[PDB]
Amino acid sequence: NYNYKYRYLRHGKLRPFERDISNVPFSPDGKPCTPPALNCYWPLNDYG
Amino acid sequence: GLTGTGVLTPSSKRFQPFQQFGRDVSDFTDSVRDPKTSEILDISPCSF
Amino acid sequence: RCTTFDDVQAPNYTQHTSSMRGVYYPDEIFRSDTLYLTQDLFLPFYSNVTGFHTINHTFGNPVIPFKDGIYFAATEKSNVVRGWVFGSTMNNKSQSVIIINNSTNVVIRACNFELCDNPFFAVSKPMGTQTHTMIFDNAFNCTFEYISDAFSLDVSEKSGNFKHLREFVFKNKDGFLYVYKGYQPIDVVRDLPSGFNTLKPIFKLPLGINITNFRAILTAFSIWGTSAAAYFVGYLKPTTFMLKYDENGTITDAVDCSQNPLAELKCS
Repeated sequence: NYNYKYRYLRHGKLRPFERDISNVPFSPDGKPCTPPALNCYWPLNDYG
Repeated sequence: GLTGTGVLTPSSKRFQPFQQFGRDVSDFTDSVRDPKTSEILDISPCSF
Repeated sequence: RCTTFDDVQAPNYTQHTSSMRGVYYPDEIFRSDTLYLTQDLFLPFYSNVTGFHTINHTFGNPVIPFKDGIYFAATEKSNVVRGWVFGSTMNNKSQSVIIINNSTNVVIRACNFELCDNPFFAVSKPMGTQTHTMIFDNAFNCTFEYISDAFSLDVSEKSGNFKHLREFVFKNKDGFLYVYKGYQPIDVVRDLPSGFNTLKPIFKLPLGINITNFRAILTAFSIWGTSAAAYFVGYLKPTTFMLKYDENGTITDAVDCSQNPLAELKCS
Protein backbone atom coordinates (compact mmCIF):
# COMPACT_ATOMS: atom_id res chain seq x y z
CA ASN A 1 0.00 0.00 0.00
CA TYR A 2 2.18 2.80 -1.38
CA ASN A 3 -0.59 5.41 -1.30
CA TYR A 4 0.04 6.81 2.20
CA LYS A 5 3.03 8.96 3.14
CA TYR A 6 4.63 10.94 5.93
CA ARG A 7 7.21 13.70 6.18
CA TYR A 8 10.48 13.40 8.08
CA LEU A 9 12.47 16.49 7.01
CA ARG A 10 11.44 19.70 8.73
CA HIS A 11 13.52 22.77 9.59
CA GLY A 12 12.61 22.62 13.26
CA LYS A 13 9.93 20.95 15.31
CA LEU A 14 6.23 21.78 15.52
CA ARG A 15 3.92 24.00 17.45
CA PRO A 16 0.89 21.98 18.63
CA PHE A 17 -1.99 21.40 16.19
CA GLU A 18 -0.17 22.47 13.04
CA ARG A 19 -0.01 20.72 9.69
CA ASP A 20 2.61 20.88 6.93
CA ILE A 21 1.49 19.86 3.44
CA SER A 22 3.73 21.60 0.90
CA ASN A 23 6.36 19.37 -0.73
CA VAL A 24 9.30 21.74 -0.31
CA PRO A 25 12.59 20.50 -1.81
CA PHE A 26 14.24 20.09 1.59
CA SER A 27 17.82 21.32 1.82
CA PRO A 28 19.51 22.13 5.16
CA ASP A 29 20.65 25.63 4.06
CA GLY A 30 17.55 27.03 2.43
CA LYS A 31 18.57 26.24 -1.15
CA PRO A 32 15.67 25.59 -3.56
CA CYS A 33 17.17 22.50 -5.15
CA THR A 34 16.32 20.03 -7.89
CA PRO A 35 16.18 16.59 -6.28
CA PRO A 36 18.03 14.24 -6.82
CA ALA A 37 20.76 16.80 -5.98
CA LEU A 38 22.94 16.12 -2.95
CA ASN A 39 21.33 16.98 0.44
CA CYS A 40 18.25 18.04 -1.56
CA TYR A 41 15.55 15.37 -1.28
CA TRP A 42 11.89 15.14 -0.95
CA PRO A 43 10.63 15.02 2.66
CA LEU A 44 7.83 12.63 1.62
CA ASN A 45 8.23 8.94 2.39
CA ASP A 46 5.93 5.93 2.05
CA TYR A 47 4.86 3.29 4.58
CA GLY A 48 5.13 -0.15 3.01
CA GLY B 1 -20.32 21.21 32.43
CA LEU B 2 -20.87 22.12 36.05
CA THR B 3 -22.07 20.18 39.06
CA GLY B 4 -22.47 21.37 42.62
CA THR B 5 -24.98 21.74 45.43
CA GLY B 6 -26.84 24.90 46.28
CA VAL B 7 -29.80 27.26 46.43
CA LEU B 8 -30.95 29.05 43.30
CA THR B 9 -32.47 32.50 42.82
CA PRO B 10 -32.94 35.05 40.02
CA SER B 11 -30.09 37.44 39.31
CA SER B 12 -29.33 41.17 39.15
CA LYS B 13 -26.78 41.04 36.37
CA ARG B 14 -25.68 43.02 33.35
CA PHE B 15 -24.48 39.71 31.94
CA GLN B 16 -22.85 39.26 28.52
CA PRO B 17 -24.08 37.25 25.51
CA PHE B 18 -20.86 35.24 25.23
CA GLN B 19 -20.30 34.72 28.97
CA GLN B 20 -21.80 31.78 30.79
CA PHE B 21 -20.32 31.57 34.30
CA GLY B 22 -19.81 33.81 37.27
CA ARG B 23 -16.64 32.81 39.27
CA ASP B 24 -17.39 35.78 41.42
CA VAL B 25 -14.16 36.60 43.31
CA SER B 26 -11.91 33.52 43.24
CA ASP B 27 -13.29 30.39 41.42
CA PHE B 28 -16.63 30.62 43.27
CA THR B 29 -19.36 30.24 40.68
CA ASP B 30 -22.26 32.10 42.35
CA SER B 31 -24.12 32.97 39.12
CA VAL B 32 -24.84 30.90 36.02
CA ARG B 33 -26.69 31.32 32.75
CA ASP B 34 -29.38 28.70 32.25
CA PRO B 35 -29.28 26.77 28.94
CA LYS B 36 -33.00 27.56 28.47
CA THR B 37 -32.96 31.37 28.56
CA SER B 38 -32.49 32.66 32.10
CA GLU B 39 -29.74 33.95 34.40
CA ILE B 40 -29.74 32.69 37.99
CA LEU B 41 -27.52 33.46 40.94
CA ASP B 42 -26.19 30.57 43.01
CA ILE B 43 -26.03 30.63 46.78
CA SER B 44 -24.23 27.31 46.98
CA PRO B 45 -24.01 27.83 50.78
CA CYS B 46 -27.40 26.25 51.52
CA SER B 47 -26.76 26.43 55.27
CA PHE B 48 -23.99 25.12 57.49
CA ARG C 1 -3.06 38.22 -12.27
CA CYS C 2 -0.19 40.04 -10.56
CA THR C 3 -1.91 43.39 -11.05
CA THR C 4 0.73 45.64 -9.48
CA PHE C 5 0.25 49.37 -10.04
CA ASP C 6 2.86 52.18 -10.15
CA ASP C 7 2.46 54.59 -7.21
CA VAL C 8 3.31 52.25 -4.34
CA GLN C 9 5.18 54.36 -1.79
CA ALA C 10 6.11 53.71 1.86
CA PRO C 11 6.65 56.36 4.56
CA ASN C 12 9.59 56.67 6.96
CA TYR C 13 7.83 54.42 9.55
CA THR C 14 5.97 56.98 11.64
CA GLN C 15 5.98 55.85 15.25
CA HIS C 16 2.98 56.13 17.52
CA THR C 17 2.05 55.20 21.08
CA SER C 18 0.07 52.08 22.01
CA SER C 19 -1.05 54.07 25.01
CA MET C 20 -3.89 52.05 26.56
CA ARG C 21 -5.15 49.91 23.70
CA GLY C 22 -5.25 46.19 23.05
CA VAL C 23 -6.94 45.43 26.38
CA TYR C 24 -9.58 42.74 25.93
CA TYR C 25 -11.47 39.98 27.67
CA PRO C 26 -9.11 37.02 28.24
CA ASP C 27 -11.93 34.54 28.87
CA GLU C 28 -15.68 34.05 28.55
CA ILE C 29 -16.23 34.24 32.31
CA PHE C 30 -18.06 37.08 34.04
CA ARG C 31 -16.70 38.62 37.21
CA SER C 32 -17.51 41.89 38.95
CA ASP C 33 -15.71 44.31 41.31
CA THR C 34 -12.36 42.53 41.26
CA LEU C 35 -8.68 43.04 40.46
CA TYR C 36 -7.94 40.02 38.31
CA LEU C 37 -4.45 39.07 37.16
CA THR C 38 -3.65 37.16 34.00
CA GLN C 39 -0.46 36.13 32.23
CA ASP C 40 -1.36 36.18 28.57
CA LEU C 41 -0.14 37.42 25.19
CA PHE C 42 -1.20 41.05 25.30
CA LEU C 43 -0.23 44.30 23.72
CA PRO C 44 2.06 46.24 26.06
CA PHE C 45 1.21 49.73 27.09
CA TYR C 46 2.76 52.80 25.52
CA SER C 47 4.90 51.00 22.93
CA ASN C 48 5.96 51.88 19.40
CA VAL C 49 3.27 51.50 16.73
CA THR C 50 4.15 51.31 13.02
CA GLY C 51 1.76 53.79 11.44
CA PHE C 52 0.62 53.46 7.84
CA HIS C 53 -0.44 56.93 6.72
CA THR C 54 -2.04 55.63 3.55
CA ILE C 55 -2.94 58.63 1.40
CA ASN C 56 -3.26 59.30 -2.34
CA HIS C 57 0.55 59.40 -2.68
CA THR C 58 1.17 56.48 -0.27
CA PHE C 59 -0.22 53.04 -1.19
CA GLY C 60 0.56 51.11 2.00
CA ASN C 61 0.58 47.35 1.33
CA PRO C 62 3.90 45.64 2.13
CA VAL C 63 4.47 42.17 3.53
CA ILE C 64 4.66 42.08 7.34
CA PRO C 65 5.68 39.15 9.57
CA PHE C 66 3.14 37.98 12.13
CA LYS C 67 5.44 37.37 15.15
CA ASP C 68 3.22 35.94 17.92
CA GLY C 69 0.00 37.85 17.40
CA ILE C 70 -0.58 41.39 16.18
CA TYR C 71 -2.67 44.31 17.28
CA PHE C 72 -4.36 46.04 14.39
CA ALA C 73 -6.26 49.29 14.03
CA ALA C 74 -7.93 51.26 11.27
CA THR C 75 -9.09 54.89 11.37
CA GLU C 76 -11.44 54.73 8.41
CA LYS C 77 -14.61 56.06 6.86
CA SER C 78 -17.11 53.57 5.36
CA ASN C 79 -15.24 50.31 5.82
CA VAL C 80 -12.27 50.34 3.45
CA VAL C 81 -9.95 47.90 5.21
CA ARG C 82 -11.83 44.63 4.81
CA GLY C 83 -9.57 41.68 4.07
CA TRP C 84 -6.49 40.09 5.62
CA VAL C 85 -4.08 37.62 4.05
CA PHE C 86 -2.50 35.28 6.61
CA GLY C 87 0.11 33.02 5.09
CA SER C 88 3.30 31.06 5.66
CA THR C 89 5.31 31.73 2.49
CA MET C 90 2.78 34.09 0.86
CA ASN C 91 2.70 32.18 -2.42
CA ASN C 92 1.08 29.31 -4.30
CA LYS C 93 2.77 26.65 -2.15
CA SER C 94 1.57 28.38 1.04
CA GLN C 95 -1.42 26.96 2.93
CA SER C 96 -2.88 30.39 3.59
CA VAL C 97 -6.16 31.87 4.77
CA ILE C 98 -8.00 34.92 3.41
CA ILE C 99 -10.53 37.02 5.35
CA ILE C 100 -12.77 39.21 3.17
CA ASN C 101 -16.29 40.54 2.65
CA ASN C 102 -18.56 40.03 -0.35
CA SER C 103 -20.12 43.43 0.61
CA THR C 104 -22.80 41.46 2.50
CA ASN C 105 -21.05 38.99 4.79
CA VAL C 106 -17.67 37.81 6.03
CA VAL C 107 -16.03 35.10 3.91
CA ILE C 108 -13.01 33.25 5.31
CA ARG C 109 -11.26 30.61 3.23
CA ALA C 110 -8.18 28.51 4.03
CA CYS C 111 -6.50 26.70 1.14
CA ASN C 112 -3.50 26.71 -1.15
CA PHE C 113 -3.67 30.03 -2.95
CA GLU C 114 -1.70 31.36 -5.90
CA LEU C 115 -1.09 34.80 -4.45
CA CYS C 116 -0.69 37.43 -7.14
CA ASP C 117 1.67 40.34 -6.61
CA ASN C 118 -1.18 42.81 -6.13
CA PRO C 119 -4.79 41.65 -6.17
CA PHE C 120 -7.18 44.42 -5.15
CA PHE C 121 -10.79 45.48 -4.69
CA ALA C 122 -11.61 47.40 -7.88
CA VAL C 123 -14.00 49.64 -5.96
CA SER C 124 -15.68 52.51 -7.77
CA LYS C 125 -15.52 55.81 -5.90
CA PRO C 126 -19.22 56.85 -6.35
CA MET C 127 -20.63 53.29 -6.25
CA GLY C 128 -18.46 50.81 -4.36
CA THR C 129 -19.22 47.54 -6.16
CA GLN C 130 -16.67 44.72 -5.87
CA THR C 131 -16.77 43.70 -9.52
CA HIS C 132 -13.17 42.54 -9.85
CA THR C 133 -12.90 40.56 -6.61
CA MET C 134 -10.34 38.31 -8.33
CA ILE C 135 -9.05 36.84 -5.08
CA PHE C 136 -10.20 33.26 -5.66
CA ASP C 137 -8.20 32.76 -8.84
CA ASN C 138 -7.23 29.15 -8.20
CA ALA C 139 -8.13 26.68 -5.48
CA PHE C 140 -6.52 23.27 -5.01
CA ASN C 141 -5.88 21.04 -1.99
CA CYS C 142 -8.40 23.22 -0.17
CA THR C 143 -9.26 22.80 3.48
CA PHE C 144 -11.64 25.25 5.11
CA GLU C 145 -14.39 27.68 4.21
CA TYR C 146 -16.61 29.68 6.55
CA ILE C 147 -19.30 32.31 6.04
CA SER C 148 -20.44 34.46 8.96
CA ASP C 149 -23.79 36.19 9.50
CA ALA C 150 -24.69 38.89 6.99
CA PHE C 151 -25.01 42.47 8.21
CA SER C 152 -25.08 46.04 6.94
CA LEU C 153 -21.91 47.38 5.35
CA ASP C 154 -20.59 50.36 3.38
CA VAL C 155 -17.92 50.23 0.68
CA SER C 156 -17.29 53.53 -1.10
CA GLU C 157 -15.37 56.66 -0.09
CA LYS C 158 -16.59 59.11 2.56
CA SER C 159 -15.17 61.93 4.70
CA GLY C 160 -15.95 63.95 7.83
CA ASN C 161 -15.35 62.89 11.42
CA PHE C 162 -13.41 59.79 12.46
CA LYS C 163 -16.59 57.79 12.92
CA HIS C 164 -15.08 54.39 12.12
CA LEU C 165 -12.27 53.15 14.35
CA ARG C 166 -11.57 49.43 14.17
CA GLU C 167 -9.37 47.79 16.79
CA PHE C 168 -8.61 44.09 16.29
CA VAL C 169 -6.40 41.52 17.98
CA PHE C 170 -5.21 38.64 15.78
CA LYS C 171 -3.72 36.05 18.12
CA ASN C 172 -2.32 32.60 17.44
CA LYS C 173 -2.89 30.06 20.22
CA ASP C 174 -2.60 26.24 20.15
CA GLY C 175 -3.47 25.98 16.46
CA PHE C 176 -6.49 28.23 16.98
CA LEU C 177 -6.67 31.71 15.51
CA TYR C 178 -8.33 34.22 17.83
CA VAL C 179 -9.92 37.32 16.34
CA TYR C 180 -11.15 39.98 18.75
CA LYS C 181 -13.23 43.05 17.99
CA GLY C 182 -14.36 46.38 19.42
CA TYR C 183 -15.57 49.72 18.10
CA GLN C 184 -15.68 53.41 19.07
CA PRO C 185 -16.15 56.68 17.15
CA ILE C 186 -13.28 59.15 17.59
CA ASP C 187 -12.02 62.50 16.28
CA VAL C 188 -8.28 63.01 15.75
CA VAL C 189 -6.35 64.82 13.04
CA ARG C 190 -4.26 61.82 12.02
CA ASP C 191 -2.84 60.09 15.12
CA LEU C 192 -3.90 57.29 17.42
CA PRO C 193 -6.13 58.70 20.18
CA SER C 194 -5.38 57.71 23.74
CA GLY C 195 -7.96 55.83 25.77
CA PHE C 196 -8.85 52.19 26.29
CA ASN C 197 -11.36 50.39 24.11
CA THR C 198 -12.29 46.89 25.26
CA LEU C 199 -12.57 44.11 22.71
CA LYS C 200 -14.83 41.07 22.52
CA PRO C 201 -14.24 37.40 21.65
CA ILE C 202 -15.76 37.12 18.20
CA PHE C 203 -13.86 34.42 16.35
CA LYS C 204 -11.99 31.21 17.14
CA LEU C 205 -10.74 29.37 14.10
CA PRO C 206 -9.51 25.77 14.25
CA LEU C 207 -7.20 25.97 11.21
CA GLY C 208 -3.67 25.29 12.45
CA ILE C 209 -1.44 26.75 9.73
CA ASN C 210 2.07 28.18 9.96
CA ILE C 211 1.02 31.78 10.60
CA THR C 212 4.23 33.69 9.87
CA ASN C 213 3.42 36.53 7.48
CA PHE C 214 0.47 38.71 6.65
CA ARG C 215 -0.84 41.52 4.49
CA ALA C 216 -4.01 43.60 4.30
CA ILE C 217 -6.50 43.98 1.44
CA LEU C 218 -7.32 47.43 0.12
CA THR C 219 -9.97 49.02 -2.09
CA ALA C 220 -8.37 50.67 -5.12
CA PHE C 221 -10.73 53.42 -6.25
CA SER C 222 -11.81 53.69 -9.87
CA ILE C 223 -5.19 53.50 -11.23
CA TRP C 224 -5.62 52.94 -7.50
CA GLY C 225 -7.24 55.41 -5.12
CA THR C 226 -7.62 56.02 -1.39
CA SER C 227 -9.05 58.52 1.07
CA ALA C 228 -7.95 60.48 4.14
CA ALA C 229 -7.91 57.35 6.30
CA ALA C 230 -5.10 55.27 7.76
CA TYR C 231 -4.31 52.13 9.72
CA PHE C 232 -1.92 50.98 12.43
CA VAL C 233 0.01 47.80 13.27
CA GLY C 234 1.73 46.72 16.49
CA TYR C 235 3.25 43.57 17.96
CA LEU C 236 2.09 41.72 21.08
CA LYS C 237 4.17 40.29 23.91
CA PRO C 238 3.87 37.50 26.54
CA THR C 239 3.36 39.65 29.63
CA THR C 240 1.03 39.92 32.63
CA PHE C 241 -1.78 42.40 33.27
CA MET C 242 -4.17 43.36 36.06
CA LEU C 243 -7.75 44.28 35.20
CA LYS C 244 -10.13 46.32 37.36
CA TYR C 245 -13.75 45.39 36.76
CA ASP C 246 -16.67 47.58 37.78
CA GLU C 247 -19.94 46.68 39.47
CA ASN C 248 -21.48 46.42 35.99
CA GLY C 249 -19.02 43.80 34.75
CA THR C 250 -16.83 45.82 32.40
CA ILE C 251 -13.12 46.64 32.23
CA THR C 252 -12.62 50.22 33.36
CA ASP C 253 -8.85 50.05 33.94
CA ALA C 254 -5.89 47.87 33.02
CA VAL C 255 -2.38 47.97 34.48
CA ASP C 256 0.71 46.33 33.02
CA CYS C 257 3.23 44.62 35.27
CA SER C 258 6.32 44.64 33.04
CA GLN C 259 6.21 48.37 32.22
CA ASN C 260 7.31 50.57 35.10
CA PRO C 261 8.37 49.81 38.70
CA LEU C 262 5.33 51.81 39.76
CA ALA C 263 3.27 49.52 37.55
CA GLU C 264 4.65 46.29 39.01
CA LEU C 265 4.07 47.77 42.46
CA LYS C 266 0.43 48.44 41.51
CA CYS C 267 -0.07 44.91 40.22
CA SER C 268 1.87 43.41 43.13
